[PDB]
Amino acid sequence: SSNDNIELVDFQNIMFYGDAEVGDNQQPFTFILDTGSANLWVPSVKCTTAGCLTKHLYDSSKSRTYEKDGTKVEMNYVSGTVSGFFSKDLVTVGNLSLPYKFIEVIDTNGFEPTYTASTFDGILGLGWKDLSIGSVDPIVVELKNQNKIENALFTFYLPVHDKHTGFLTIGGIEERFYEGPLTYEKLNHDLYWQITLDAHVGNIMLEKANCIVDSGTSAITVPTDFLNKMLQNLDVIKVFYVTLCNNSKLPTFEFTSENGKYTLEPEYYLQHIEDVGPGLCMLNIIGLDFPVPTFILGDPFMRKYFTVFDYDNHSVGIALAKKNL
Ligand SMILES: CC(C)C[C@H](NC(=O)[C@H](C)NC(=O)C[C@H](O)[C@H](COCc1ccc(Br)cc1)NC(=O)[C@@H](NC(=O)c1ccccn1)C(C)C)C(N)=O
Repeated sequence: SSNDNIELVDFQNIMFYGDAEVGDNQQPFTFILDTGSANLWVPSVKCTTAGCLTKHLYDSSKSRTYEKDGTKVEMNYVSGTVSGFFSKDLVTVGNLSLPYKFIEVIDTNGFEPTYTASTFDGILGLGWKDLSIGSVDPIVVELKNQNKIENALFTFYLPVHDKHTGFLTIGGIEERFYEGPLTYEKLNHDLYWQITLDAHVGNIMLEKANCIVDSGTSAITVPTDFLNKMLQNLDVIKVFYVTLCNNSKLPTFEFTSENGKYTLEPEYYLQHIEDVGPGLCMLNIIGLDFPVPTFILGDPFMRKYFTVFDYDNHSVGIALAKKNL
């Protein structure tokens, strides 16, 4: 390989994780790798909440490269919050490292119960600068500016449960991860990796929809009216929504563009829950409303489609992911 590759591990076809290190002594952490975010945080030894107790806890006194900051910070996500302070230290992703500004989280109460139930320690954001808190240049943009990579781009080939591992790749595109053509879609905003596409489910449409490609999200989210229209006379029961996995009325998402066509079928957006019951699926689709009608294409989408996030060309590339390497 001529690129930096970091292996991704699956967690029951819902979420995936990847490891990176912080500190010149390479203390290991498990991260959500999140193109929907623009900050890096790890839980600190100074964390006082209960969630932190089983986590890998970052200790700045072990790194000669640590550089104090201390500015207080709260990190807000759609479905939780963590707080702490800024610090700077060597951050290492695959085999590339750089001095980088990140957050030492000391309070995780705003992430519970998910945090304690899950195996990740922190989050490693991979969005654009203006999405970040504390005005911090993206890791991959810095690598480029520091001449540690030649191309400011990264790709996601997601893992599938009991089939194969995945790869986050920084610095170039590897044909081995995908099949059929690679189509590029220009960002509508240098913020999230968000592009404009026409959405169609049944006889429902949203032209010029804002679509966030978000690796740190374990569902597809749609605007709530759009969801309600999708649910009409569909044989699903509002408990989050449960359906028979073979429910023949379950529609296919279509997203079209100037020069690309992408689909998402029920087999990708159904979160099998066959331990609640035999032939039983969760709709892995959530209603969520932003100022402008938005779709978040999360893990279900990125599990089907290989993706490229190119900062130099301000665009996202999309292709069918190879079913097996
Ligand atoms: C709330 C906004 C007004 C604030 C906004 N902030 C952001 O836009 C931040 C930077 N990014 C995001 O919130 C999107 C991220 O991709 C985020 C990543 O978080 C994952 C996450 C969240 C909560 C727990 Br617990 C564990 C893991 N995904 C999510 O929060 C998704 N949740 C989930 O995927 C999820 C998965 C598992 C458990 C709980 N939630 C969500 C989109 C549906 C802003 N303007 O600064």
